[PDB]
Amino acid sequence: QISVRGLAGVENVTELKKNFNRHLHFTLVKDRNVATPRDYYFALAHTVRDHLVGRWIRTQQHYYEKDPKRIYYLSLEFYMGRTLQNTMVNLALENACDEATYQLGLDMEELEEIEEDAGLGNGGLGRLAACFLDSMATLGLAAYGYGIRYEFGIFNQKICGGWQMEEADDWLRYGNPWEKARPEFTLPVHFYGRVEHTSQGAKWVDTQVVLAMPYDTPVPGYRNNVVNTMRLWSAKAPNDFNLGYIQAVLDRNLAENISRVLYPNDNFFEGKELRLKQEYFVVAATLQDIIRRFKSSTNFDAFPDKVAIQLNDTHPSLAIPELMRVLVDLERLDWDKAWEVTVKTCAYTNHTVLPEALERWPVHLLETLLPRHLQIIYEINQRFLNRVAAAFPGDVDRLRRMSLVEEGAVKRINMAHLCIAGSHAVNGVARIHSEILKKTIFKDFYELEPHKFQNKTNGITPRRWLVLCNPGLAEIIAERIGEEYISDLDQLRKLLSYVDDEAFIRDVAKVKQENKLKFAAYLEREYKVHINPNSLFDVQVKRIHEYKRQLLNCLHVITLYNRIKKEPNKFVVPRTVMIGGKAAPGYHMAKMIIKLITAIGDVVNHDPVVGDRLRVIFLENYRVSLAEKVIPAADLSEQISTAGTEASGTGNMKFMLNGALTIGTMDGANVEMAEEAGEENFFIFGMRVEDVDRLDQRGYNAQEYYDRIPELRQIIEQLSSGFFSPKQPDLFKDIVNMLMHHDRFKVFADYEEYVKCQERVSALYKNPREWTRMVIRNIATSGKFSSDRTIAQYAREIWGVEPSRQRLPA
Amino acid sequence: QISVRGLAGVENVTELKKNFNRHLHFTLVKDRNVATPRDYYFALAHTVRDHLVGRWIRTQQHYYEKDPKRIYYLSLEFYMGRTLQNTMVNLALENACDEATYQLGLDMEELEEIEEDAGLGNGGLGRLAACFLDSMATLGLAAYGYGIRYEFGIFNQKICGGWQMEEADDWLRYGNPWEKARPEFTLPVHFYGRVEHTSQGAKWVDTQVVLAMPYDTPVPGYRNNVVNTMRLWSAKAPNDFNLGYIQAVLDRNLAENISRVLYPNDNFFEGKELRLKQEYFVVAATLQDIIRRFKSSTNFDAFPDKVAIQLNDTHPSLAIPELMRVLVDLERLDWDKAWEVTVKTCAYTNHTVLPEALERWPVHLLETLLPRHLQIIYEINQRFLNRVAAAFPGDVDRLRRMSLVEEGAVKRINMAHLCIAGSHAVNGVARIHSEILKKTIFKDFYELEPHKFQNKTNGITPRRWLVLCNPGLAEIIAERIGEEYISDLDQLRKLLSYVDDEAFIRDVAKVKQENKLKFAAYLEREYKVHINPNSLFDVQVKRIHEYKRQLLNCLHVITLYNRIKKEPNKFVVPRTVMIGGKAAPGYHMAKMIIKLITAIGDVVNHDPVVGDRLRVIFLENYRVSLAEKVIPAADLSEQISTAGTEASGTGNMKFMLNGALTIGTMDGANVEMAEEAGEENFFIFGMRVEDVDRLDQRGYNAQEYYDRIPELRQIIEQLSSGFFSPKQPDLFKDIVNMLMHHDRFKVFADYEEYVKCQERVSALYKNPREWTRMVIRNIATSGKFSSDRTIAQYAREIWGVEPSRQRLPA
Ligand SMILES: O=c1ccn([C@@H]2O[C@H](CO)[C@@H](O)[C@H](O)[C@H]2O)c(=O)[nH]1
Ligand SMILES: O=c1ccn([C@@H]2O[C@H](CO)[C@@H](O)[C@H](O)[C@H]2O)c(=O)[nH]1
Repeated sequence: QISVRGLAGVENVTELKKNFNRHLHFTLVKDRNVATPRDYYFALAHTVRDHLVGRWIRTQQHYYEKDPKRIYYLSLEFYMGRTLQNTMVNLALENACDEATYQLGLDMEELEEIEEDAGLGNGGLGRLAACFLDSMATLGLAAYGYGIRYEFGIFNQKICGGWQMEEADDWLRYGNPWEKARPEFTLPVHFYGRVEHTSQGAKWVDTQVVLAMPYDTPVPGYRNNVVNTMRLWSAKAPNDFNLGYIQAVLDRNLAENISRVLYPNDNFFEGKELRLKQEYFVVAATLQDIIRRFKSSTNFDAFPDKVAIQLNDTHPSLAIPELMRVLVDLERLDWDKAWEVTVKTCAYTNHTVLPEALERWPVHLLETLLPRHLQIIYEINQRFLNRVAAAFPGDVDRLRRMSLVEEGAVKRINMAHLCIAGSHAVNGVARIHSEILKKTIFKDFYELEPHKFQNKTNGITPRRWLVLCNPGLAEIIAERIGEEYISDLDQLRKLLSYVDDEAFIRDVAKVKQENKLKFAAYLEREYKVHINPNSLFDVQVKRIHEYKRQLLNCLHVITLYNRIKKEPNKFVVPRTVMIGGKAAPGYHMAKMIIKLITAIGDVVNHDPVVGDRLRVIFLENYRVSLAEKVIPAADLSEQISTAGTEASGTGNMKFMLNGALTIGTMDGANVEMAEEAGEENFFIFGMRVEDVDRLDQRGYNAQEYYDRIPELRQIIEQLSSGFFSPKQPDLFKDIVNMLMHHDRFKVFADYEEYVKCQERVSALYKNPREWTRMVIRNIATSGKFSSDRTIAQYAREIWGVEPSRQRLPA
Repeated sequence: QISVRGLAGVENVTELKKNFNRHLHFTLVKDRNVATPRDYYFALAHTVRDHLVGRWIRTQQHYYEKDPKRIYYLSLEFYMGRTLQNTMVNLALENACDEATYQLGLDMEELEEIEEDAGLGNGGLGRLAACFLDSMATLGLAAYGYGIRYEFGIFNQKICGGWQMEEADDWLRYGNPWEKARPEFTLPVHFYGRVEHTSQGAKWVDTQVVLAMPYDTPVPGYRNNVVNTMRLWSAKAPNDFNLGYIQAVLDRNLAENISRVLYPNDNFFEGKELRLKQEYFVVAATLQDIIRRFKSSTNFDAFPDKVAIQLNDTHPSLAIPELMRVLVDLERLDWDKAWEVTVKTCAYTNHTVLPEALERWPVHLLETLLPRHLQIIYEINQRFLNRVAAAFPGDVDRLRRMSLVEEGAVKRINMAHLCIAGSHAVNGVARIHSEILKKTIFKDFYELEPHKFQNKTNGITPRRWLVLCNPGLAEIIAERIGEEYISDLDQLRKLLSYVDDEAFIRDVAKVKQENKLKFAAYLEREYKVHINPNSLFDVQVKRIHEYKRQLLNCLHVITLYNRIKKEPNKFVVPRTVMIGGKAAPGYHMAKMIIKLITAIGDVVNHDPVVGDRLRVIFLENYRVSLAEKVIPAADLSEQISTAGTEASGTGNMKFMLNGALTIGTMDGANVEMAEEAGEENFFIFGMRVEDVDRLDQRGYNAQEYYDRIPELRQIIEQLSSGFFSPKQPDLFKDIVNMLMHHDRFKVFADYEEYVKCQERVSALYKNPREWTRMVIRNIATSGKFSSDRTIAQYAREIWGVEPSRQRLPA
């Protein structure tokens, strides 16, 4: 049908059809008379999988022969989504499979919808890891993703009575055709025990053993025949475990619970023992695997030349003392040499400056669970603080500020401080964020070792986030400038010479309209909700958090409703306001925000005076597969975090690439986005970081805004009196109290400028031609935000390896 | 190599080789340079599996078209062993695969040894179910095996310091290529709750739900292209289960524990709640599946014409009140009609008369777990006792004896009484056993309904138990009388005309010697134990139980040792005494018996005066795969249970078929075996059932034997004084005390006759030619003990269906 989806040539189509029928028969043990759509999905998945393995085996043998430096990306989250379409796109099989299935009498899009998301992440940090794996394979790097194979990923969100309900994400119920279990490469992981000092060093003894069994998933590069590996560990009890009899067997569950479920906290640290076990489990198993592979190439001087370990946040921070443990206790290297190797091997990426999100583990937990590691951490700290003391003599407060050990009621280890001390590179994820790190929370460390601190602005993969989710747009772009932009997104700049092209303007606006119609149809079919496809699609999708200010969006929605009710017969640009995202099960305020959004919808959507001019919909169960649907459909992207709180954002980049305009604060990557497109082509509003600082020094008084803004006062009075909850009048008292008395994120302070800016958006939407021209200027300048650019920078500036676009033999 | 293993013809060998390489590459994701023997096993297993599926799909579609009466064999145990060789034998693929692997540079026997046993059973009852499935498929019956897919089967037995140690049988660690998960056919099972009475009947409400997910395993018939199904249920928690958050997800384990582990009790009832849940789980899921399949052929009058349910012991006895529940509560049939259908559908097989083995469930357990079923059981009992009262007016003690409800400290339900009341047929498993049932424990029931009581003498499959485990013997037999005996074992009678054939005598003795050499080599390679292959191989392999009298065997061994030590320079027929079998983890006496056996070995095997004349070896980890090795190697089969205790035995039949002579009591199937071969050709000794009864009436006094038999006195004095345990002199005090004061099984009473009989065995072994001629007379008359005969009798006399040897189209 379309050119970007590859060739459907006779030979391939015939061969795909026969392999489909073979899998249906031999693999699924079904015939055409009893097969369901799910059986057909699996037959297709197995057929596409076959095409991977040949390339998978030869990529890994290529790395063995050439022995390049290996990159190990350690993460507790890999937010992968669906794999089928991504695999077809990267292998140039999409049109052939589309033809093959059509000839078998099947609709491939229907089959694609049967696949479960691999929801092994919470949001931005987890999705970044997935985009990174794609880019590393596309750039021909010898890279491995290492994590945990959670039996249950992020919970499925149901909305009941306007409230969030959680249910288990049993994503493995029907099997996972993409993974290959590798029980032969099972490795032991140790917990608890005690430290014994002998004549020849320390020994960690009397430990409890949990086995780590790896499952490998292929990661295909974009049309380069490279297939890398994501290896995820699963926890297994040893066979002599607790070995009355029946109980001992049932107790195996305790060990295997380590890999059972993903902790659903986003930007919030929960100091639970099971989480700590997960963190060590991934680290201990991964490092043994790394060292094994290194020895199979004695002398650890070459270790940093052959190995890079990237820590995704502090979650795998125990890699630092674990590497020290192995080098010192097991390989018998002296401390100083081991430390040199460790530092040159490890690099750390920070993803947030929110204090409640920083990992600070109680010493008493580490003492019991990992007694040798605590000893190593203390020694690291002592030696590090001796360096600080020598650099800044007599600065006693600096010593306490920089210590890895935090004193107080309970002593804690600051894992971020551990990561900086033990890494040769520390990076933030957007220019403003990296500057904030150097100026505020890691200022002391920057002053000691300025060379360590870098920026690596985040990106997204244009494969999943353009070609896959928006084939209509990818096609009209390819018609003008060719296909090379898919692996060289900077080429999109060539589209600036089409900004006054009447044909292109019409096509861009046409693709958006089609996307909006398709998404409007999805909402009817799957959720029985009705929307006007002619309205402005105003969307905010991301995890529910106070810093992200879904509440500010809510206030605007209510302002629009109140203005309509005041002047009903006055014309307003029709809007469909869509808000979606999950709240952590124990985050009360976030759960209340979801209830507020649905409650506003219940009033607004059923007011006869409003008509089809304003609709408020809560998008249930937001996840990767849903993002691929709503993002191509959006007109307006809401990126309205309080300045200085969103480290980067990546959802922002997805919207820009897909033809939505952005309303946003000068926060995270929004700054660089506006810089690339031009500020005239972005809807920037609100306080800058400097303005937030000024307000904090003076003291934030929300009552001031309430007193001086009558439209804001009305909303607060409506919320308090029970306008949006007539049966439970005080339902939202907690929300009002927070807004009025303890709002960390200064919702009221940005309200006026936000509403004003939204008026300017509505004004531009009234002029379809000029709206679209601004859109083209956004898409054309979105090149910098490809994760291929990001990964190229990591490769050159941190890992010390060169990317390659050269094909491997097929 | 040998004719019975099929054709290895060019076309097939080439096609097997290419499919092997395809699986190694695409299925296992390996190349020849990294592949291990295990990878090669799996590639072969997948290759052979492919040949099953075509026949599997067409068998099941054949049953749909023809709509025959279906046979449902319900069992908590299916002791399957290994599947690869059995599949090759039944599909006539053994020689072709042997050739194909040889040409790939692989040894197939080495590959076969990598497969884990499917150890989903304890012993005889579990193995019977497996032989039965094989015979039902071979006889073309529309039969289904239904059970539980235990994550852990019977424990692996390690011997440490002479003591049994248990370890988890993690049989699924590397995967199971034979099974196919069927998550689409998942069914709900209900537990707990309460009973609600409405205007329109009873309702079972507020229940906890556990999901039952089926896994299907193919069961191939012997060269008839029939492939039946064994469906095993796995427990799964529902997704809203307990749905703080993390705990709710981890608590899913509680529901899924239902299918976690096989209870390791053999001939002993343990009234544990988890066991009861397992029993209902299998029954509830199975019956829904049965009814679904029946409706997809409204009127339940035809139900017994289209369905037979065979209960393997009382373990699935809840099928009776569950069928009533479904028919009465859900289908709204009147009681009397539902009862007629239930009785005509169900049949019950009893496997033991030992009182401690009978299932008697506490009413309070059933009240809480299955409140509706208890109500139905009470109603069944009331109506049944009204029939008894009408047949035997005024016989009040009969009423209490026959009641399904047993009064006492705790009220219990007698599950055996439930089974008789609710079944149209009740059978024992050997002629003597079935007679004992009618004369003793079920006398009252036999008097009420004589027509219900039948005998079905047990059998073994000659596929696994001759062709597979003893190809050498199968070949020499085939040379003379052809191949038809494999599915018509009665043809072995034709071998009687070769009893004076000098060529045949030499060949029979040659096959045995080769088997003994091969097994002697296995013991060195895998356990580093040394044995004399020229000695008489005296073997007792079976679960360790007091009734089986491994202790009587021990006493003989010690008698032989004492006689040698008394007259060292006197000639004795050299023996290798081998004893193996597992003890239930909480069966103290059985564990002590294992320790005694190893302790005797420690003294006997290292006495320089004994030399190579006497060896005592404990066979570690006895299981199906080990049985296939030791049985073809045996000269003497020990079947020495106290008369009236071994319902049938099946190990006895395996030895007879494989060229061992039998020393045994007139118990179980030994009686029919001796009848078939002639008593002159069996070594029968000891009390008959009548003699045991006489001794019980008089009172068994063990001291009498101790006082009058000096050789027995010496042994007891040796045991007591610490001769066999010098460091722990009183180690065996419990054994001695039991033997002297509370021996339920009268070990001493059979000692004299046993030792005398053993002398006659040794005498015959001195004459190789006459030993072998007696062997030929045994093998030649073993025909009756094919499970094909047994299943034919079930089919004709209980299920009301005709067996068929006709091939299905390939
Ligand atoms: O716990 C956390 C901490 C940070 N981030 C996000 O990481 C993304 C990738 O770097 C950033 O784009 C985003 O600003 C940040 O909140 C998370 O998603 N979870
Ligand atoms: O709990 C039990 C009860 C009986 N049997 C055995 O069943 C076999 C098959 O019918 C018989 O051959 C054997 O005599 C009996 O002990 C068991 O193996 N377990």
